[PDB]
Amino acid sequence: ELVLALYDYQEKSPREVTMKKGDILTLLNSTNKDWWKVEVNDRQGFVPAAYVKKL
Repeated sequence: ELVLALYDYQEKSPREVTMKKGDILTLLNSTNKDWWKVEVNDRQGFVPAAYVKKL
């Protein structure tokens, strides 16, 4: 599963990752309603679910 970054997001805790608007991220875990685990290049961590769109 791939998701599209709708907004920039800068990581704010150890478990988070940074993404840029337009990035295509690999979705690893979407069980939480608020925070989804993605892979952004070579890093894995959480971004807000509202800021990505499943493709």
